[PDB]
Amino acid sequence: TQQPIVTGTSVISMKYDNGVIIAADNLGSYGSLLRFNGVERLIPVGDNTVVGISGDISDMQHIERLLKDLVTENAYDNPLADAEEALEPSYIFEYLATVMYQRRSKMNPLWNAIIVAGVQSNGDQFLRYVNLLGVTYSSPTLATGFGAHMANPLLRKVVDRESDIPKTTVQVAEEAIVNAMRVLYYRDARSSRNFSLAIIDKNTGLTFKKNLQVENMKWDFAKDIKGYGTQKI
Amino acid sequence: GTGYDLSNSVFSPDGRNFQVEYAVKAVENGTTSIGIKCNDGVVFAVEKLITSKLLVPQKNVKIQVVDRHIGCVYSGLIPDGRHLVNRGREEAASFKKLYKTPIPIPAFADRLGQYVQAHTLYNSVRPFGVSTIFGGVDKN
Repeated sequence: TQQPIVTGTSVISMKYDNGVIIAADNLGSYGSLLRFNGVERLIPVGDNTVVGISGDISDMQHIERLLKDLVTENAYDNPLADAEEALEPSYIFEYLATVMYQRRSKMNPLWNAIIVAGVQSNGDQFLRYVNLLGVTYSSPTLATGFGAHMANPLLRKVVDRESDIPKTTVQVAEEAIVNAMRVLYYRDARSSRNFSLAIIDKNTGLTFKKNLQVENMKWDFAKDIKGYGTQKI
Repeated sequence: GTGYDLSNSVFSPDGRNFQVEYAVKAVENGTTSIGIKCNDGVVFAVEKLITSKLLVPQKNVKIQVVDRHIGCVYSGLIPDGRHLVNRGREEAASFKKLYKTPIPIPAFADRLGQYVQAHTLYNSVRPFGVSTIFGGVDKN
């Protein structure tokens, strides 16, 4: 049994017609103090998988080390390590899902909420969630912590069910992700303006975007608000 | 008298370990392999005896990788060579876990060196029937 010390907030993701999009901000919160600003919380595994981790940062860096060892271990005595016998998003998830459940059963959990985003070798979109309890689920849209309350309602307006996936383009999907990041910056007190975005497509491959900022904010209406009830000036 | 060659960790009257010398005979019998150090890297090459046409070409890989920067090739008893690489991979992972940086080649050379030397200290273990050529690029 432990407690989270340095934490990372929401990880938001959705699937479109040709692949998946995942995003997470670059913040490392120390309670109420926004201590670290150069923290990458999206970890690319190979060229077909990106792992988005929220929660405890020290535990995140441990999982980050485990994934790098998985790539090293897969390349051992494997002539097709970059072809047929390459690491699939489903292989990477199932391994993590096994670890998360084994740790909670020993009463020493990895204090994280993880979303594995990627594209399978046959072109299928992969998007699955796993938390500290080992609870696993798949959905057209996935979000951890605070995003599960705010980003999910916004992303489900674009893709409500399975049939809405082939109708959704990269442009519409990314716009919904970028908009959700702004809304999270509006209402989450543990969120940062700077964020990373990753697109895994079955045609263009992996596109990792760094140092993105929340733009087009509405703050002008604040000048008209004075007092809390009866104050006029 | 005689019989100094029957047990592993036994010194002969002339300060030799015959069981180790017999392990060399297993290497000399095996397939030839080479390593060449160039100006900024290393190149490993090995012969692959085609026993029959039934052997699938380009499949029975002999050269092995340790970590992501070290390559190993060996002559003699192939299963013994695989066991040494299995140990080396664990040894390289143990180094990277504690020290973060990938294991240096002279560092990795001693790790295998100590492990093989250990199999000459006891009569309950058999010496390795392999000579391993290995290397790679590190900090310097």
